Amino acid sequence: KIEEGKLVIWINGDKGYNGLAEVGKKFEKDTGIKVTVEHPDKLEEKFPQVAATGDGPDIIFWAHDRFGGYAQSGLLAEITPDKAFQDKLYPFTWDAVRYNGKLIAYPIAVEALSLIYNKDLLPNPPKTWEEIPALDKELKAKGKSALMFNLQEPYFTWPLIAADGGYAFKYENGKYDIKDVGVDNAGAKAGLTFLVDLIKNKHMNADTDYSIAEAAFNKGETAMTINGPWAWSNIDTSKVNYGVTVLPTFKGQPSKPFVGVLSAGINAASPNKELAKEFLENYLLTDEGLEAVNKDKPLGAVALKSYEEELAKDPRIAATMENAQKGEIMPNIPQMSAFWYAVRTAVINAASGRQTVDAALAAAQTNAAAGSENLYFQGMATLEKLMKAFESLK
Amino acid sequence: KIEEGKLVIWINGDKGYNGLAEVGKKFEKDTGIKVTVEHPDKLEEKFPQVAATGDGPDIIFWAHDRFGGYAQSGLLAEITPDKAFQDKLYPFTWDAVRYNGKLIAYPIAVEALSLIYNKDLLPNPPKTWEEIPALDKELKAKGKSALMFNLQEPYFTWPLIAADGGYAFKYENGKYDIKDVGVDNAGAKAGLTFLVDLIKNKHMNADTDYSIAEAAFNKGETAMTINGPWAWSNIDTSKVNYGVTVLPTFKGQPSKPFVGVLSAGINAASPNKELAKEFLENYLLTDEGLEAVNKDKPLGAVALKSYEEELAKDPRIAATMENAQKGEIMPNIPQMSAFWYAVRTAVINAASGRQTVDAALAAAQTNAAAGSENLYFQGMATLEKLMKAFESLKSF
Amino acid sequence: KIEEGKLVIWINGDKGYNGLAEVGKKFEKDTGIKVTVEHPDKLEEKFPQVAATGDGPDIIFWAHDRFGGYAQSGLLAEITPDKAFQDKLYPFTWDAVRYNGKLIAYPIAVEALSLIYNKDLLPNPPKTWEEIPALDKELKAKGKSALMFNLQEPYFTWPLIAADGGYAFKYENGKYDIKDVGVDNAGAKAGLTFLVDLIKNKHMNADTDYSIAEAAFNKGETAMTINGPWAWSNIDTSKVNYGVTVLPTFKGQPSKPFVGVLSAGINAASPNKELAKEFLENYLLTDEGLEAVNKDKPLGAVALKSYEEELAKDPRIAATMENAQKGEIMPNIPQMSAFWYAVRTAVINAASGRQTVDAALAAAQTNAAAGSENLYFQGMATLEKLMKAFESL
Amino acid sequence: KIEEGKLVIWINGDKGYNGLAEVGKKFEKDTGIKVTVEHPDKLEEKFPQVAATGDGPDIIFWAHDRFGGYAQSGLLAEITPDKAFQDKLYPFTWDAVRYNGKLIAYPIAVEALSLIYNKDLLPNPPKTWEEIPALDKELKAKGKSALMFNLQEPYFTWPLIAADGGYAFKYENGKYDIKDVGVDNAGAKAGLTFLVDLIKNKHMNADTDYSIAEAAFNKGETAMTINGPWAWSNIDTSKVNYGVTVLPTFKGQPSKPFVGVLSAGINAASPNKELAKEFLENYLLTDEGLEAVNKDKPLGAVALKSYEEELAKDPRIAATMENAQKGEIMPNIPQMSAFWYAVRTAVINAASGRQTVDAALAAAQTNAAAGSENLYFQGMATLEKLMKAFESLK
Amino acid sequence: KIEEGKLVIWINGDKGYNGLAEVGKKFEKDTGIKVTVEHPDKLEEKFPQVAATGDGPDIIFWAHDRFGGYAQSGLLAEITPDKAFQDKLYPFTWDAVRYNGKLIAYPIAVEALSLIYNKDLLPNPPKTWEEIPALDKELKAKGKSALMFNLQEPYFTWPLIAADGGYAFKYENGKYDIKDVGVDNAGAKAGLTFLVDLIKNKHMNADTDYSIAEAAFNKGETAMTINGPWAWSNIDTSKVNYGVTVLPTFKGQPSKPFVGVLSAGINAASPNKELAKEFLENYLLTDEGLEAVNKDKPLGAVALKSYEEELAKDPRIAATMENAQKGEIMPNIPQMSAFWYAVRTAVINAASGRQTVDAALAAAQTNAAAGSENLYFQGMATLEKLMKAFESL
Ligand SMILES: [Zn+2]
Repeated sequence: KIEEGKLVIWINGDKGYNGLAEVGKKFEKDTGIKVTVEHPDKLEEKFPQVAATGDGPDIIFWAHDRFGGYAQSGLLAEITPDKAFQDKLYPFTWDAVRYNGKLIAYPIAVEALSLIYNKDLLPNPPKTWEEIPALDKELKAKGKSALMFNLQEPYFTWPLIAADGGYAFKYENGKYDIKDVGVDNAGAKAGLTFLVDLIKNKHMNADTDYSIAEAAFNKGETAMTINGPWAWSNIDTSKVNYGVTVLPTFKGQPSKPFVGVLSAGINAASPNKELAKEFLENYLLTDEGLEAVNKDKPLGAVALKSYEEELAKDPRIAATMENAQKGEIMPNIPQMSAFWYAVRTAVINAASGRQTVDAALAAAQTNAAAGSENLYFQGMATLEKLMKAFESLK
Repeated sequence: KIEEGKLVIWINGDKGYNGLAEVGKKFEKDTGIKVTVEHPDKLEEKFPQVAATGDGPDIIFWAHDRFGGYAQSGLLAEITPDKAFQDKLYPFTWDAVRYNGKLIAYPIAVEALSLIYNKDLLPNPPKTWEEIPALDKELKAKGKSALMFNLQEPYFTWPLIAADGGYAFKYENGKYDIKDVGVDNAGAKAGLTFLVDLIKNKHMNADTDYSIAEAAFNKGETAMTINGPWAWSNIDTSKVNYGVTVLPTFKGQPSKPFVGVLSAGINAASPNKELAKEFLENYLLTDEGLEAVNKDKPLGAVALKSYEEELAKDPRIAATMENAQKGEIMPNIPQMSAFWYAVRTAVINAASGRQTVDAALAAAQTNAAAGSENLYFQGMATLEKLMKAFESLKSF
Repeated sequence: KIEEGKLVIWINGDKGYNGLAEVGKKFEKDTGIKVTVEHPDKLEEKFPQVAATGDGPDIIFWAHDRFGGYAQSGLLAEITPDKAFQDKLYPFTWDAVRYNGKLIAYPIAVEALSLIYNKDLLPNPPKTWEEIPALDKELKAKGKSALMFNLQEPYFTWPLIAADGGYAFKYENGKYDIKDVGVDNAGAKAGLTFLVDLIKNKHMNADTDYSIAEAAFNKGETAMTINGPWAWSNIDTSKVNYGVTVLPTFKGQPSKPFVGVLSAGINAASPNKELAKEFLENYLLTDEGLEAVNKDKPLGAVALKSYEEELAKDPRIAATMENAQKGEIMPNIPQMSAFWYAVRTAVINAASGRQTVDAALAAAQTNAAAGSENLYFQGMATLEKLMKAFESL
Repeated sequence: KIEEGKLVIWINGDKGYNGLAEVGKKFEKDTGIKVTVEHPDKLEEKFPQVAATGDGPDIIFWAHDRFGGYAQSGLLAEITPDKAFQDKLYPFTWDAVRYNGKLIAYPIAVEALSLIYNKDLLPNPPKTWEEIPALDKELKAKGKSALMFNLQEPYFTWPLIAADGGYAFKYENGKYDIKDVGVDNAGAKAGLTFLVDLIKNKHMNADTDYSIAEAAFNKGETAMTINGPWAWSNIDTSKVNYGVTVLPTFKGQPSKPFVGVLSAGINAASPNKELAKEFLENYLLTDEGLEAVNKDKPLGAVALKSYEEELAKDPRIAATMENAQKGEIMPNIPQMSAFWYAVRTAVINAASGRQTVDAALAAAQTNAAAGSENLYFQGMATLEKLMKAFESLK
Repeated sequence: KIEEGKLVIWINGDKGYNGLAEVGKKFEKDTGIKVTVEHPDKLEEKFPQVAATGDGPDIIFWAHDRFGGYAQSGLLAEITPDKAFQDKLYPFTWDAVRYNGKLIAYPIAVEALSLIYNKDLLPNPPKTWEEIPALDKELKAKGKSALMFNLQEPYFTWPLIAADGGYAFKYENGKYDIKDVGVDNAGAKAGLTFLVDLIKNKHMNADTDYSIAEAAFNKGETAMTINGPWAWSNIDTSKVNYGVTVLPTFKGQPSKPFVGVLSAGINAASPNKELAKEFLENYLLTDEGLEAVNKDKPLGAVALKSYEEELAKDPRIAATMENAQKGEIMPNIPQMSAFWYAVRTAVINAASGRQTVDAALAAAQTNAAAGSENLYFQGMATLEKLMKAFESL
């Protein structure tokens, strides 16, 4: 059961939800429709259950990555945006909310990796990876390091790898093709061989995790770390003279990071899909609205072009955008699980020297392409051995 | 092995099998060639085992859907009917007897669903789904129901779902494309939401199965059921005044049931495939032949144009045809196993309301469709039910 | 939770339930306490679910064989009859309502196999199996047969097999030992070898079913069958001149058939256990009570000595008793599945002659003694093989 | 094969392990013999693998419950203390270190459940279970509770159940007999029926787990919890006036809890079984020794009579002892696995009321007790849960 | 395949079957009863198939170890030799042919493991294991080994292990108790720790199989192998000066090898059990009989006292006897399957050093018991692994 004529809205308890509620009152003051905004426990896992049985909210607010899983289950309602409203948003945001060539959510905000540098230590930062080795040995003259970032998690390593040629799955007709993987590409191999070289030349350490990488930059012992908006107010706490800016270009081409787009989805189970649209298109996603939310707790960069330009007076925002603008969107398909697990190993084995670059990426290429093929075989094969125990038994 | 000169046939003990043996003598009385007819028990499951070893009959008679299973194993022999003989039969039947664009069997009968009505209680039948709520409340006012039919088996429910645009697999040129499924499309969603509406309005009950649905119409307690030829002579047993006709049009579009062709294919292990052809082409599949079989136990509709037109003076036959003619041909491919199992569940969850319509059809679309991109979801779907089996042991 | 002060009582819809309800009125009009007697659907399978959860009836009427399964689960109340009330019932019936040396139900009726004979064809019945060959060939000269019974089900064949010394499990000091099986034994081998001889000499057929056995006697084509009280009402209908009497003795030892003891068990979930006892001991199990129930639908012979002596003027009762009195009580322990499964085959294979006597009984000995031992291995073996499959994921 | 002359010890990293190394120095200062005392992680699981292959320590320190598993594998050496040294220890400890009528290990510490009460809220402790209803409704006068303890785990509930007559297995001579189980006895049924009554009457709550029970007493919300020594350092931290005392007596008879004896067993693969004995008998297990270890991290009550009477000047020790002394010693044999599994369920089902008391204890009796007549029923029980697994797939 | 009057015998075509046929004619020429003696393919596995159907031979000749499996299935006939005729055979041979204190077959040939020595290389062989390391070094200086035998099969290793205190299952009054095992005891531990030491000191090698062990002794490259009668005529082939003698004493106690007694029992389906007895008691088991069979193909040692002493003038027979006499009889019970499998592993793990002695024999002890309590324990192992399994996934 979901009542007609009142918008019920779910959104994460750390986001500008009170800022959204203020757009809720302005909505009631114009059309007399009551808006209710809640941050209930594990709302991302709760939504699936209540959305299937016809219950839950009208509008749902979460990372685009989960909305693939919803859209799959048929739990999201398609959106019908006029030509005008798509021009009001950045065009790459729409590529983040397309499931089987259909728009399924309104995009809100953008969250991508950036290169953070200690302005004191490095007044003019490097625009290319290639130059960072040169810069490292200069800073070893003061016993400091040029860069340290989390090497273990491939979320961080991938931006470099992708630059020349690397991709996870290929986007075709507005849908990812799970056969077509870019782990063994010329540029992906080339990228990792460069990153391995940095570790083997001792310009970086294989042990560098998030804990060490942020710690080292924040205590000024390294000149640069890689981390997006979430890590910023830990560097404010250390009061380090810091700038956030574009990631360095490998083989001249920009680093392609992965993006966590905040999106507004409409419940397929809502009767109030028209009000939801009216609200979202013409109240929330305007300079007045996003401001109200942003001012409660900031969104990083935003989907609305007009207001992004105003937020982009802050260069840390304008960098996080330009990096997301140059990067690829996080695939919402669940074959990513297999992709991560393999690439995580390939970095670690190339780091330790358990395998060569080309040898490790080859294992991942096979493990990632055939992750769809792997799970089904483990499934069907265990059911065949289940049937072989019981059918005999009687 | 199989004796040279002598034809041996298997056919089910519900069919006019002695009547068919009489057509076997008509072959012996014209060319001196001997025919044996057997009604062996579980002949459809026996056939695979004896047909692989080289043994069994020359001719087998069974539903085309099972001949997919045989054709795969290579135990049916390809057929060469002249272009003329294809014009002698209805052309849509031939689309039910082809496997990977090659013919394996001669089609005989067509068994499709119809909408049957208690003509006392409603003399002139409803020609849309649209008006069923209106008609239901008319009958409830003195203690009858408009419609009641088996909701559990999707063979019955699917006709409505398919109407506006639903399909199982996309048939192109020669055969079905196993990636392209039509379970989540606009018309399939629309169809089910209408069937859900009937249950949520209390115009019909989610529990209504074959046992209750046939029982209640035969006792006159409801006006209309949906049922094929098999349930005719059980309405004769109750002797309730019944008329059988075309299914009602949803969204102006025809209702589309699945087409159950009784088919005659030929053992690859036969030396006597030419006699088989001679017999089948120019004895069984002739107005004289089918009549002899029909008169032992009736055939419903038939593939042979000339004799269907004679049987179709009976409007109940002519209806069962017109509904098969407007419906979609029953897939012989083994992705139907997945298609049935999932759609069966999606109906039941949409019926109870434990899932929504859209949520259930989405699960079926994923569970039925057999593309590369589905694989991870069918993978995750089996492991999520598997680990729920391991849980049950431990807490006991 | 089962409301206090009031007895709810459950019994099979074919038994004298209205006759019991009248004992219910006599209870209400003497102590002011309401008796509720029901014919609930599948009451034997309903009881386990409701009785474990604390709901259901106070007092329950069923074959003793299921009350083993209940008593094990702890769903029955232990009962305390004075020494006098134990003498009021036949003493062998008490051995049928004992689980792990504890009494768990009151024994009511007795239901045992008897030798039914066509007085027309056989005016005086045979006292030994041994003499049936002599009698048989005389009656083949008349175009008839001396004996036919269901040979498939070992419930029928077993009484003969047991005679000289065969047993399923040994009942010792008021507890069954599942180690001690008597399927391969001097008397069990001897018994079957005699039954095999009858089939090998063509004095019987291996295919003889219940369907054929009843048919043949009731249409007079055979002179004797073995069958308990339930098959009486089909012999009356064909109006055949029939007498029922004690089973023939092999080597001078009694044929030992099996017994279906009707019992009254009390829910451990009852608060009204005192009234239950009061009712059952001093209303139902009295000449007045059982009569009322007996008159609604008859019970064959009965556990209450006093009223059995009145019922026993009917010789069909007095036979069914004397045969139960001389026979073995049905084990309530669930290792019996293994006993049946093996012995069922061993009869059939010895009958057809696919196995010899001693060879078949030996297979059953190993299958029956270690059927108890097998089930746990088949269980643990599938769980260890399941865990090896799930590990792979 | 472990080096001759040098004693090498394992012990859990929570115990007075440096204090034990100090006994290692006093041993080296008396016979010149070198001592290694080590706290390797998961040493209870590590020992099985390394001890079979001939590797690992000479001496191992753990709860006797695991030493059944070791003794089975033949990994412990049989030990010969003179009649005098057996009199130096409490005699009931020896029945905790006896496997197939053979001594395997020297007993050290005792860890038993006790009734700890908030002397502020309840100056005098209750001496009977019977009294708990009376005292419960008294304490609702300030909205307080009489008792809260973990009702899920049968280590806690068993003390009451056993009191009138319940036992797991019967001890006759040196041997526990796995035929004779006491889960369905008059006293075991009576015990649980009383514990059920407390929940039925709402004098206690079915939800009560360790997390809530310890939390609530630490916040002074209730008058008494049940707990062994480990929870003492949590009640000091919250600053609650607590006394430890004897467990309350059901039907007049003692609450009989299970005894968690810390013991030193000696590797059968050690050549230094002579040094091991010399050390343990006449250094560690003397007033001077245990004190040294106790002073690093306290040992609770102890097996050595001599030192226990000095430790027992602390009444909380002397109570914890008295509860072990009046309780039953923790069975080392592996039918306990079955015993726990069933009794865990039977409590929970009798607590919720989904089975009756008698119905649940009967299920556990059948599921646990023996393997001659019971075999068919535990067999039927596993096939019925197996068939419940195949059911789920559909 | 069984006829009345005519005796049909099955025996393996490695044994003196023609020598038995000569006893067949002497039987026909004295009591007029014709013998057929056959060498059927796979007759040990064939017998169960056609002995269950009532057919087969009347009399069958095989190792006593298999007759447990038959007797279980009920396929063997009981034998009644008078008290007098038991004195004619060595009494431990009768202890090989007993199912639940009832005799099933007549024992004919004794077969045990023996210590064979290269007479040239060691004229007087050692009477203790203890001295083998010392004696090995004496031969190592002349580029030879003291001892080599198949270490894979525990049939060979067991003689040493058993000596001090090892047994498989406890024989009490003519019955094996399958719970009571002697694998994890003082003398078994002591035995293996000695044999492990031989491998660890490199006085012997773990890789030694039968193929290598026979090869090495027969080519004279080692001074001693252990092997029974079957391996004699292969040592003749490259005839080294070789002698067979008693096994060495561990801790002063005899080595106890396993004894594979040739035995002759009776089809339960035979009518000719009395002729069978007549033949076996008073024709085959006489000096005249065994000689005739022995002369076709030698049987090594024999059960018949008088003729064994005449065969025993050959010391190689008299050794094979004395070794069987000091050894323990092979159990006919099929729980041996489990016992062997475990001891096979315990050798391998003690050989490699993957387990210690005590660790390995403990695993075997638990693997070897198979009874009421032991099945329950491997059941306990599955429930303990189940509880760990759900938490992990
Ligand atoms: Zn009308």
